Amino acid sequence: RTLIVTTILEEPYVMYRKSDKPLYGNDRFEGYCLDLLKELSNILGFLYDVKLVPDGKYGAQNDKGEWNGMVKELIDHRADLAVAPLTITYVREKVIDFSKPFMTLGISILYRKGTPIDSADDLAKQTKIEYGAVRDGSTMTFFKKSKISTYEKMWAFMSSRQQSALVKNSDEGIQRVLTTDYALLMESTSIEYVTQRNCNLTQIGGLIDSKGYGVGTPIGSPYRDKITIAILQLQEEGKLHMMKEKWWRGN
Amino acid sequence: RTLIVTTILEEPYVMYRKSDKPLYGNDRFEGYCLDLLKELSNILGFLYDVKLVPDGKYGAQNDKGEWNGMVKELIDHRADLAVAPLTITYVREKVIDFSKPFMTLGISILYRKGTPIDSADDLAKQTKIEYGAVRDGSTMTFFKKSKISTYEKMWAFMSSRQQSALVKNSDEGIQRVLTTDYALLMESTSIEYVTQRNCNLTQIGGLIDSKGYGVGTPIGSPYRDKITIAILQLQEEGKLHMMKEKWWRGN
Ligand SMILES: Cc1cn(C[C@H](N)C(=O)O)c(=O)n(Cc2ccsc2C(=O)O)c1=O
Ligand SMILES: Cc1cn(C[C@H](N)C(=O)O)c(=O)n(Cc2ccsc2C(=O)O)c1=O
Ligand SMILES: [Br-]
Repeated sequence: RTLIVTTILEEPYVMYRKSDKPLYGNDRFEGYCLDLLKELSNILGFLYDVKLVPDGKYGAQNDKGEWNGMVKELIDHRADLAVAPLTITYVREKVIDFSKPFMTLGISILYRKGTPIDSADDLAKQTKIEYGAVRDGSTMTFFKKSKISTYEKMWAFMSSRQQSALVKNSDEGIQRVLTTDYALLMESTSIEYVTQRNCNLTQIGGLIDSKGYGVGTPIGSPYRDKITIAILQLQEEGKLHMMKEKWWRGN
Repeated sequence: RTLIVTTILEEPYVMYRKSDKPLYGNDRFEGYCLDLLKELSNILGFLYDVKLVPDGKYGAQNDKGEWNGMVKELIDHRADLAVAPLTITYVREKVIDFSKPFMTLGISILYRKGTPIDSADDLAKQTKIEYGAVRDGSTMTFFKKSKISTYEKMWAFMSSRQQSALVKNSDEGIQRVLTTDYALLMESTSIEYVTQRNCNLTQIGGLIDSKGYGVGTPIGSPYRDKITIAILQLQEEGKLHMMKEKWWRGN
């Protein structure tokens, strides 16, 4: 069985290689997730074929309980594995299985260096410095659903200054940080990626929530536990660390 | 079925309550893991009986491939679950199953506030400041097995200054930090716990490795996936955050 692997274009996890060389199949891609998949394929001994998810989505549910994205590919048995920056969540675990996480992360703060600011509590109580998140993204939703008083304050501040504090995407938010007095709340993984490439920018404080990216499989898949095993081996042998450094390290 | 839960005395996860009131069974204990277990017991609907592991050990293997600690309790079917600060590792996954992690952590640096020191790379290249770990503990072993050049340098420095840099236990190491020019490499969870209670001490840099604590079960247990589900619900609903703050927050 050649395993069909669903994934999604997302830098630096999955990208088309910058080459016009005759590269076919899996060879057309590169990135953290491609390196992970090679390691998994060597530990477990499976052949695989990478297929980008046709609708370009991660996976969310509608009211009929209909799914889309990589999640739907697994539900329909069109893919055997999903290897992507795909968050392990309660709702998704209802319909697919996940390996244990190959990467842990959480919401954090992107801001300029040299400022007395040290946490979200420092941002919350003031207003001279604007702070927000990408509109309708995982980070905005966390704040909106939060019942922790300090994040409740941060939300009301975002949603009131709605038109200005909530950016359209990460690019815009990053632009806003460099060009004005603004702090972007985003996934720690993304922040590390930007800070490595922008010496004017830095991460503020620690992690605001916690979640992991895991390899998705259909419910009952005999590969899920094997992939957890392989992930633990890679972590313990320092290979996940080097794979992250390979793709994250900047100039 | 009343589930038998193995666990281990370890502050602030599991402690005897400071009371001479007539408390029996599970009521004799308190701590993060007791609160987690109550939440799990309410989400899943199970009765349980907490039993401290008789040999007081987490779980390690000997040459005959014989295990001890909470791991051995699960292997022998004397316990249905292990709920403790028990790290999910490749070797243990060979003999027991684990839920996904309820807490993520990694090795980090405990040091005084106000010093220009910002990471392990800052410690590695110098020698005016001693730095080490608890002798024969998980953190020492990581450095000893490491193939990352910068941690290879940190190890040779520890193992040469062996008699002085490698402390006997966390208490001693913490004492060494407060009373001399020394930095202790220890689990981030433990560091946060100390820093909350010692305003003279602080965490340096980020996480050096990554691992999680999970609930252990025998291989094949029908409770493992249910516990992962409950854990994700608790995380997403901010309950793991509040349980951690309850036990970690200092004066
Ligand atoms: C790499 C990556 C994947 N994903 C998809 C997400 N992990 C998922 O599984 O649906 C994501 O939401 N963000 C964060 C994000 C993207 C647009 S807004 C936003 C946020 O953090 O709010 C990412 O950075
Ligand atoms: C709470 C806790 C559990 N454990 C046990 C460990 N999680 C295990 O699963 O065996 C541990 O090794 N440390 C760290 C530790 C203890 C003595 S030395 C040391 C270290 O970090 O080297 C802890 O702080
Ligand atoms: Br799992």
